[PDB]
Amino acid sequence: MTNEQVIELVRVLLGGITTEEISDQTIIFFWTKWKLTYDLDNRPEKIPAALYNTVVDCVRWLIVQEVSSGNSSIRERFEKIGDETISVKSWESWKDFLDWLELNPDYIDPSLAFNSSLVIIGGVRKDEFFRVKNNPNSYNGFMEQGVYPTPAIPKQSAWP
Amino acid sequence: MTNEQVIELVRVLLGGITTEEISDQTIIFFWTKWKLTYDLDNRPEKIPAALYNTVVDCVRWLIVQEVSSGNSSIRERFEKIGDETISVKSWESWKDFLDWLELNPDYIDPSLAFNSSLVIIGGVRKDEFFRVKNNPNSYNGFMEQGVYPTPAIPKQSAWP
Amino acid sequence: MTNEQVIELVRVLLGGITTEEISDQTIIFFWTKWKLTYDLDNRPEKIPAALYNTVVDCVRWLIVQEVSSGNSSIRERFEKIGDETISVKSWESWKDFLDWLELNPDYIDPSLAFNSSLVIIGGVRKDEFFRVKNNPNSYNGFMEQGVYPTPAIPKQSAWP
Amino acid sequence: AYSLLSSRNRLIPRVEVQCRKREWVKTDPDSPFLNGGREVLYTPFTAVECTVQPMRGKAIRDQNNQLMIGGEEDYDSYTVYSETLLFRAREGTEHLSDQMLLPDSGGGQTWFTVMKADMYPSSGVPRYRYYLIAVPVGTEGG
Amino acid sequence: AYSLLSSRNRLIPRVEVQCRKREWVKTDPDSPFLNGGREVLYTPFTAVECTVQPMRGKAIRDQNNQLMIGGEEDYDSYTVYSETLLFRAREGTEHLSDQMLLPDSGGGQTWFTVMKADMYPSSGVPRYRYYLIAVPVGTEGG
Amino acid sequence: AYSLLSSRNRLIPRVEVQCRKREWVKTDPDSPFLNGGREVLYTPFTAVECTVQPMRGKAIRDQNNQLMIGGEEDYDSYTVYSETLLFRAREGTEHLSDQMLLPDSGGGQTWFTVMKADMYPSSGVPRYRYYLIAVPVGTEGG
Repeated sequence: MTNEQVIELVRVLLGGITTEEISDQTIIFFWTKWKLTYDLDNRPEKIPAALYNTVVDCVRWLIVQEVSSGNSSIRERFEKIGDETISVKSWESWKDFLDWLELNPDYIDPSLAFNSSLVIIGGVRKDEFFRVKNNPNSYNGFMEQGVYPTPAIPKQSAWP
Repeated sequence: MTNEQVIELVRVLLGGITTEEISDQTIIFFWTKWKLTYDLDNRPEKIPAALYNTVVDCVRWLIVQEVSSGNSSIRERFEKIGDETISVKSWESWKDFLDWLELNPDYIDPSLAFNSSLVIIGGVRKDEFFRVKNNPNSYNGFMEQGVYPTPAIPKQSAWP
Repeated sequence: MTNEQVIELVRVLLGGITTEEISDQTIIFFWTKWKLTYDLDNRPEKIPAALYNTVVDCVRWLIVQEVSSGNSSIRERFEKIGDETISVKSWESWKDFLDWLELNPDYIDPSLAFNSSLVIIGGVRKDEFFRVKNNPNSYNGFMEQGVYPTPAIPKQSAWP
Repeated sequence: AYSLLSSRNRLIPRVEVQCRKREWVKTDPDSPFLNGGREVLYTPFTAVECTVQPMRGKAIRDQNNQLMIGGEEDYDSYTVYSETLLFRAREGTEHLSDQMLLPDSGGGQTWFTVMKADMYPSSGVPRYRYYLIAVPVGTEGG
Repeated sequence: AYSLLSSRNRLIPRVEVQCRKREWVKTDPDSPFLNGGREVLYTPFTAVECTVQPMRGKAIRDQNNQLMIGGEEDYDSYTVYSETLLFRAREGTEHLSDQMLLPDSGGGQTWFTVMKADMYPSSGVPRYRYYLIAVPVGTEGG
Repeated sequence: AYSLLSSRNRLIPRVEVQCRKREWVKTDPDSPFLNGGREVLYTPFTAVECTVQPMRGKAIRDQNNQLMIGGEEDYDSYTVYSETLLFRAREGTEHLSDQMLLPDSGGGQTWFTVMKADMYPSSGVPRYRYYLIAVPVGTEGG
């Protein structure tokens, strides 16, 4: 993806967010950070992964933007300069959205292979059995040397 | 990293915090603290580590800035010098952000190797098994001398 | 550390606290107290320890400063001398900060060796085993004399 | 000291208005009078932010068009809250009262002359209240 | 800026009313007077939505039928809130005050002449308040 | 007895003001009159802490600049809350009313003369209210 498409895509995904709420320079800053770490030009397979992380970081910057200003710590207002009176009572709204977004990554890109390896059962596949068995660093139960080593007990996991 | 980029990077990460809220002097003070403890010039492998501690320390100084002033202990205000009336009601917001930031270090630098060694199981690796076994200071169960020492029981952990 | 650096360091750590909130004389009073007890001039290894305790004592003096005055026991105010009305409703804020500070001593000095000996397991080190075994004052299970003493039971913990 | 009122509001909209200072001068060379042929000198300026409101009642002297023996004359007034300092006339001097341009009931724009200014010297915050009366139609006031 | 007041209400019913603009013209060919034989020209129109309310007190000048040496004369008035702009008379011109037709205490319908118009130039929302007086019975006002 | 009001406030800012006492004396050696050539003697002092506020209405006599047949005269007034005792004039004596210096609508500073003083003898706390009127421009009052 080029530098101009990312701002176009992020703004649409964030419900048409405006420039003052989030500048185009900040989006490039997070976009560039994941470009150098994932060398997207070298391997184009990380386009969905780099795109998903970029949006999440932008939401994080939005939350901290409410902080460091007076918006986060106020929950009341009252103006009265005569006959005009106004009283109203997004920091908390951005919170659960970030939690919700991390649970539905398909909203960004459906090809993220999300939710595929929840349950793992060991010893029910030949591919997984031999990979563990043939690992030279593996130490299993058949290596119990006891008091002092004896040649009756194997020193390697793999079968001869 | 040089003395000027740290301020530029910190402000962007903190959502464009202003100069009056945190001076550039205080940022250097915490930046210099970790430079001498991690000799960044001698070993550049600690650039992410020094950067992470610098940002966290700045947030800590921000929290104590609300304390030691009237901002922390007040939760109401009311002004009236005639017809003008105003009533409104960051110490609490900066608290949870520090807790959140301590749980998401990837927001600062993805290369921090966060969350990699949660679960440890002993005796399932040859590298770790021999490290403990060959340790001259190790004392294991096969050394139970009893009432008085006997030459039938080893005095060293490593096998001959 | 000299007498002038400590005030400079404490004020920065406390978020730029002012002179009226805490005088420079009180800081010296607590600084001097830990100097004579830890003879910093004799052993410069206690610079972090004396510095950490000095800041904690200052926070304690800040809490008791809210007490012994009207600030602690009031939670309302109302002034009305005509058209000017003001109504607002740090003793409790300094409380949890002292609790928080005692849990994060690295904020003062990272070289305090904090959080290093939480879990202790006995009998798994030769250094710890022989120190207890060779202690002349130690009394273990192999000394059970029973009804009256007999020469079949050792009177010293260390092996011959 | 006051803190909240020492800063600009953030709920009620405020606007800026234009104003102009006023002096006077004698022109006749031989007339023995201080009046002479009076002239007024102007120097424009603006108010930082202001709020305009109309009179609250319906008293006969506060109505807009008034019936006189000549014809249906015109009248307007306002109450203004502002953070700029405006001055009335001072005696034994050549300074006149400040004026500021505001919309009227006839759809046009006309000059209003400051008549009453309220200040709170002991409070400190720079917030003022003014009362204004529209200049007679066809003239520049006095 | 104001948002809620910048939109039409949805709880209190509002109605539209009819109005008419007014000018005047000289007809006499030889009379040297600006008056001449005065005539008034009308151009009708309507107000988008309005609310009509009566005077609140019972003062002697606000009563409907009044006893004069000739006979029991007639009088009526109202206070109107509207989102249409109506203008009063302006001097040195040929424009007169707008009028609008409303029901009266006698069961009929008569024209009311705008006398006082209130505006808030610094707020922005187009909401106005007017004060109206019924035209004398048997004439078209002035 | 009152406790809270018997102590200085800690929310609303208060300021100190300057004042001056006033007597009078006869100067003419041969004139048979008590007036003679009257003179006033002053002795300055200050008020511990005070609050100044302006008149609340817009009545014609409370406006700042007033139109008279001579020229646009000047007028100002205030209401003051203070913890210092100030005295009015007393008859059959040579004492006059105290005065105190405050800012005016023209940007300068002028003397105000005490006209009404309010006290609560049965309460005990020393809190007073005063009403002041600016001295005529170009003179020192009476």
